Amino acid sequence: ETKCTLKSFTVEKGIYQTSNFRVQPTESIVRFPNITNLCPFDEVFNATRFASVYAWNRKRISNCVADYSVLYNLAPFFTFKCYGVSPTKLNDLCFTNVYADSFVIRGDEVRQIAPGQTGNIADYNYKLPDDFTGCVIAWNSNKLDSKVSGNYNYLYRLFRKSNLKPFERDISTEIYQAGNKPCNGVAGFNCYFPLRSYSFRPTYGVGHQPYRVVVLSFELLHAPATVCGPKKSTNLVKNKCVNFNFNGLKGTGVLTESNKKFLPFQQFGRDIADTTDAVRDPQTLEILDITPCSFGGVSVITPGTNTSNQVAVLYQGVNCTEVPVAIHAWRVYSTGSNVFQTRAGCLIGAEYVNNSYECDIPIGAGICASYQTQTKV
Amino acid sequence: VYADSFVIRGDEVRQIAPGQTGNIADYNYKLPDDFTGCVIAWNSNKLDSKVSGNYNYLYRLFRKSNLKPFERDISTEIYQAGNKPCNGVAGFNCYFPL
Amino acid sequence: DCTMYICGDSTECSNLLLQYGSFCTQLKRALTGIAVEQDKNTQEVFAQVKQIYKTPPIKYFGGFNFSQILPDPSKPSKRSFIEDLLFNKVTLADAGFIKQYGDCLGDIAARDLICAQKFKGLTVLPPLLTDEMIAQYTSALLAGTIT
Amino acid sequence: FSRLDKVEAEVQIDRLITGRLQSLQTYVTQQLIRAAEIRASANLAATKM
Amino acid sequence: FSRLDKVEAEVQIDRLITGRLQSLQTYVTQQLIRAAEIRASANLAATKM
Amino acid sequence: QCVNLTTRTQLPPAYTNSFTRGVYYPDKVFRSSVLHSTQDLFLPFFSNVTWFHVIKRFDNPVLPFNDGVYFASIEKSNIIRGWIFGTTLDSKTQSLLIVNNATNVVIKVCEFQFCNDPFFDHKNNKSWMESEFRVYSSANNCTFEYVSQPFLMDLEGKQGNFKNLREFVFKNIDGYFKIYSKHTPIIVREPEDLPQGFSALEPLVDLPIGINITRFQTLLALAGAAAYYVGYLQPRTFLLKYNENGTITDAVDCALDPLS
Amino acid sequence: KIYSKHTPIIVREPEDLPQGFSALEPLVDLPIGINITRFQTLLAL
Ligand SMILES: *[C@@H]1O[C@H](CO)[C@@H](O[C@@H]2O[C@H](CO)[C@@H](O[C@H]3O[C@H](CO)[C@@H](O)[C@H](O)[C@@H]3O)[C@H](O)[C@H]2NC(C)=O)[C@H](O)[C@H]1NC(C)=O
Ligand SMILES: *[C@@H]1O[C@H](CO)[C@@H](O[C@@H]2O[C@H](CO)[C@@H](O[C@H]3O[C@H](CO)[C@@H](O)[C@H](O)[C@@H]3O)[C@H](O)[C@H]2NC(C)=O)[C@H](O)[C@H]1NC(C)=O
Ligand SMILES: *[C@@H]1O[C@H](CO)[C@@H](O[C@@H]2O[C@H](CO)[C@@H](O[C@H]3O[C@H](CO)[C@@H](O)[C@H](O)[C@@H]3O)[C@H](O)[C@H]2NC(C)=O)[C@H](O)[C@H]1NC(C)=O
Ligand SMILES: *[C@@H]1O[C@H](CO)[C@@H](O[C@@H]2O[C@H](CO)[C@@H](O)[C@H](O)[C@H]2NC(C)=O)[C@H](O)[C@H]1NC(C)=O
Ligand SMILES: *[C@@H]1O[C@H](CO)[C@@H](O[C@@H]2O[C@H](CO)[C@@H](O)[C@H](O)[C@H]2NC(C)=O)[C@H](O)[C@H]1NC(C)=O
Ligand SMILES: *[C@@H]1O[C@H](CO)[C@@H](O[C@@H]2O[C@H](CO)[C@@H](O)[C@H](O)[C@H]2NC(C)=O)[C@H](O)[C@H]1NC(C)=O
Ligand SMILES: *[C@@H]1O[C@H](CO)[C@@H](O[C@@H]2O[C@H](CO)[C@@H](O)[C@H](O)[C@H]2NC(C)=O)[C@H](O)[C@H]1NC(C)=O
Ligand SMILES: *[C@@H]1O[C@H](CO)[C@@H](O)[C@H](O)[C@H]1NC(C)=O
Ligand SMILES: *[C@@H]1O[C@H](CO)[C@@H](O)[C@H](O)[C@H]1NC(C)=O
Ligand SMILES: *[C@@H]1O[C@H](CO)[C@@H](O)[C@H](O)[C@H]1NC(C)=O
Ligand SMILES: *[C@@H]1O[C@H](CO)[C@@H](O)[C@H](O)[C@H]1NC(C)=O
Ligand SMILES: *[C@@H]1O[C@H](CO)[C@@H](O)[C@H](O)[C@H]1NC(C)=O
Ligand SMILES: *[C@@H]1O[C@H](CO)[C@@H](O)[C@H](O)[C@H]1NC(C)=O
Repeated sequence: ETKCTLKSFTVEKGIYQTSNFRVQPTESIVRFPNITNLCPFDEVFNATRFASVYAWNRKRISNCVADYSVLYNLAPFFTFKCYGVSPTKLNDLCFTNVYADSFVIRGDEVRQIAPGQTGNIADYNYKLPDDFTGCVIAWNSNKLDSKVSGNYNYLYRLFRKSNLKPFERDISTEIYQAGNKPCNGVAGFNCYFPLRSYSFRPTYGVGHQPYRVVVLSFELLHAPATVCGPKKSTNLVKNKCVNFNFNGLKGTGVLTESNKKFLPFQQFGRDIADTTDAVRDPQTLEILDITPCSFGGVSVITPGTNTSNQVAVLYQGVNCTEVPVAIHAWRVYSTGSNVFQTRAGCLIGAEYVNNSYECDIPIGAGICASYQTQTKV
Repeated sequence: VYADSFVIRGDEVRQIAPGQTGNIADYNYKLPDDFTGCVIAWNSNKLDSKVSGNYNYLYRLFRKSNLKPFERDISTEIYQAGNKPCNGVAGFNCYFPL
Repeated sequence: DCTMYICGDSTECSNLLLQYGSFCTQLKRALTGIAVEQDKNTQEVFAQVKQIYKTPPIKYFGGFNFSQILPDPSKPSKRSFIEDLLFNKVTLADAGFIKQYGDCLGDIAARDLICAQKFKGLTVLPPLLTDEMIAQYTSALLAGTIT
Repeated sequence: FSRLDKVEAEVQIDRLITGRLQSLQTYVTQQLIRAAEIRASANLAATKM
Repeated sequence: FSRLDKVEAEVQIDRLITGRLQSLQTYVTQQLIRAAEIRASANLAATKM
Repeated sequence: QCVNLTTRTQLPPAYTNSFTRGVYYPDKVFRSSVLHSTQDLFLPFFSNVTWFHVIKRFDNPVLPFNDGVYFASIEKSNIIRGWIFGTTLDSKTQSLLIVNNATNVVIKVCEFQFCNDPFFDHKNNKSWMESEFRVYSSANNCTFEYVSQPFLMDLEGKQGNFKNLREFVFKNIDGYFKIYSKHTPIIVREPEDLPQGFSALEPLVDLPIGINITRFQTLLALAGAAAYYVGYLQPRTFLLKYNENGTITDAVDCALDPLS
Repeated sequence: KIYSKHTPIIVREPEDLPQGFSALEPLVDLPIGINITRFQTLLAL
């Protein structure tokens, strides 16, 4: 290391400072407040009755933590689908607003829900915008809602003078005209009530049995976020060096219990040097010190390389009991036996003796080192 | 001078720039941070689309991990998004990846 | 440690700093050149006598009372009464001595500037000659002239 | 590194490398001019000794 | 210059112009400090003569 | 309910010197036995705060909210009910209500067609208990909503006529609304107003309201004898001392005088 | 990436790897584009 630092093969007699000793983090640790209130999936998906696709419902998810995966991993198998976003990103993301739209259809207009689409359910009652971000979640409700009489109370709109706007839902039960002559009263030639029931019974086939449907239609990332995803956490170590995150404060260090007391609202603490040196645990509230993982300038003592390759090491400002905790799992000076505590730091690889000579290599604090014939073969 | 070639959905041409992220960038084709070179992209619908749908052009939907720059993965193994081990061709949230 | 000062605890920042390179070494050498000079200064001022003189046990000098400037055996450090006055007057920052992690972790680290500066890669080093060794040379000079 | 890619980050970090390296080089320069003064005093102290 | 265009190459050159000019300012400062220390020795040598 | 009463007594509003008050903990951070400088919005020391006071006298005027505000009252019997903040206070645009009845708090960002003269009758609860609601007549879009257990805890054990002082700082910044506050038991003065001496304000609550705000108003019970003061924050450098326990124990308004 | 060297040597008996120094020259760079986590050697009988 001295030869590398001086960029020469031959090092003259002296003490040379080199790369600083620094113990490395054993692992990573992450801490986040153990999840607060969760968002209302048991209302959106585990309702007693859903709206019809003309009657399609709108609900706001706000001031809560989203948990997309546990909703999918509840006891029923339900058929999740997507149109235009990374589904596995969402747990790892925040939203300006989270809006759910909820309805019932048969198994064949399930494609008409997507943006850019056309056909009766795309055109007259349920349009998504042609820049939509999100995914579509449905299941065959044939185990629960399907009735052998016909459950006919689930209707759909099938006519509209115009194609309705994205998120315009039309509730106007106005008689619709397919003839050029005007439709006065409730009925006439080519005059129509613009909706019709679905005949759902447990016998209706694939494409024709009942499906409960939800769309998630969120706005995201650009403006202050009302809902985020679930934020993961590990157990809470102590006295070992680690890579740490608390609440998105990112550092590296040794966690320790502090007897310093924060006020109720302070989350991190900074030293006189204006950088963090303490934090409160967000799951369990306690005040933890952070110490940057231990270190100390390494200076190498050598006679002239023209005379020997034996060297000694000073760990500047280190107490000799600490440096063996830097076990590498270069490190041969760890074995010890020849170790000495100077006021300048811990010295290893040289023997301390009572024969007080003139100085030769200056270690500091009244200590000098020399290469000599130690014989008071 | 190694010349790379493939086809993609035109909206995702943004992802082929170096240091990007997204589906094709993380799960099948990545240029390194230190990339030196040039990208050229062009619509080829006149020579690659068919009105029946030309489903012979394909992409990857899932992967264990984000690949290394200029790695190439032609595995056809099923992606187990389900928790339990998922032997053979299919199961609850077990995906054919292409 | 130029690296821990510039780059707090980051291998990636340590990769970036390596494109500058020889600047860090040039600063480290320049501070080392100063650190060596402090010892030369102290040697040139105090180490002028190659022998460590002592006064005889019977302190008499024609009525002149050097007992206030000579060493006192009752103190652990051999400083004079006037030296041990002067040592109260200057409030030194980090007199070289060890910090042992019984101290620079916990209570004292909540308010000690020296324990703060250490963590930012800035380090004070001890002089080669201790204040007990500078007392010895200063005694040798004083005992020489009064005899 | 938290909010930026490799190519924007290695530009923002070039400011933090530069500004800290200027701050250290300033400190070393003033230390050298202070060392020259302390030395002038030590040479006077040895001359008076 | 064998690799970039004038409207974006000049940012790469501008960093280097800065860093090289900074390294000369370091050298000339370090020479002015050593030269003051050699003078301090020349005026001492002139006093001993 | 809403009825704008004719009984209004117009008078020139008084002023008081703000001695040393209106310092709040500027950030979510611990520091101890240190002197920390900040640039932030603070109430300038020794400013003319405006002084308001009720008796059969009554005064609920609307005030500007330019850059952010300090409010404090010296009181008995919880005569202040809360505040209204917004730009029009008439459903033409949003407004924020923060108020506390006999039984809970509510904090609500709904279009609220404000009454010409809001109040709540109680008269020390001499003849009746909470029943009135003279604050709004309509409520259009109630975008944000929050309810909680009743706030403003009294001093324990009591002492004769012995008031309590409640300090509040209010600010809108980067889409978030910031409340900081402090309660103190205070030995009552008789001619004098706003007690000399120092203490800091802790951050109470933080809320993502995002609205334009331009003016605010103080909701008061309906005799009583409440008095309060209002001041404006300004951008100013400040020096805060933190003690070894980590409390802001003393402060200097950096621009007050050449010594400061 | 493959780098390699040839060196002809006298057969010292009980010990291993002739103590001494050479560098290896760059042989080839190859666009193999694939993960390697395990390798094997091919022998003759
Ligand atoms: C040289 O100068 C010395 C300083 O004046 C002087 O020592 C001083 O002598 C007096 C008298 O002995 C001491 O007075 C104290 O004596 C004892 C000390 O325990 C007390 O019980 C008494 O109450 C009284 O306070 C001074 O304390 C002492 N000062 C010091 C610094 O030792 C020497 O005597 C002088 N030398 C000669 C030869 O006279
Ligand atoms: C005065 O004190 C009242 C409580 O003592 C407090 O009433 C609470 O007000 C909220 C918001 O208006 C009500 O919210 C619930 O109202 C119905 C319940 O069917 C639903 O439509 C809502 O979704 C919501 O669940 C609370 O019900 C009500 N508290 C209780 C215990 O009933 C007043 O708001 C207080 N007034 C002021 C001005 O502070
Ligand atoms: C910093 O924070 C501490 C907690 O708020 C505070 O400590 C408390 O101080 C009082 C007054 O000294 C102590 O009161 C008791 O003192 C002794 C015991 O040491 C008894 O004989 C007395 O009769 C009395 O009960 C508290 O016990 C003490 N609390 C603790 C936990 O130590 C400090 O005073 C605060 N610092 C400042 C400057 O106020
Ligand atoms: C995290 O969850 C745990 C329990 O799930 C909460 O810790 C409990 O706190 C209460 C009140 O102090 C104790 O009585 C329990 O013994 C604790 N339980 C455990 C498991 O330790 C904790 O409150 C939650 N986090 C937050 C921020 O509230
Ligand atoms: C090096 O570290 C050890 C461990 O902290 C110190 O040993 C302690 O010293 C004190 C004071 O003499 C004793 O009360 C303790 O009982 C000792 N503990 C142990 C485990 O030995 C030692 O003093 C330190 N030396 C220096 C110079 O820092
Ligand atoms: C309270 O009095 C004010 C002022 O007289 C009323 O405000 C006016 O009300 C009339 C009648 O509704 C309107 O035609 C005017 O345009 C209003 N002018 C202003 C400036 O507001 C207010 O309506 C009265 N409100 C109540 C509840 O009595
Ligand atoms: C909040 O309420 C306001 C007032 O009722 C709504 O403003 C009207 O909204 C309807 C329906 O979109 C429009 O037809 C009107 O032209 C709007 N009038 C005005 C003056 O704005 C507003 O849309 C509502 N917003 C939300 C998010 O609920
Ligand atoms: C749906 O809600 C009911 C209670 O209303 C509960 O018994 C049931 O377990 C819930 N189902 C799911 C899948 O959460
Ligand atoms: C190094 O030491 C050898 C003897 O071991 C001596 O012959 C040689 O001259 C020395 N080299 C230098 C550069 O002094
Ligand atoms: C130094 O001498 C003392 C006796 O004065 C003895 O106790 C000690 O062990 C000696 N140390 C060494 C290393 O010889
Ligand atoms: C404070 O108010 C009084 C009027 O009541 C006025 O004379 C005085 O100059 C004012 N001072 C400031 C700084 O506003
Ligand atoms: C109010 O806010 C809107 C958008 O937030 C902005 O367009 C408008 O200029 C603001 N007006 C005032 C008076 O703040
Ligand atoms: C190589 O395969 C191993 C074993 O599954 C895996 O851990 C590693 O991430 C893979 N690396 C690349 C670049 O494919």
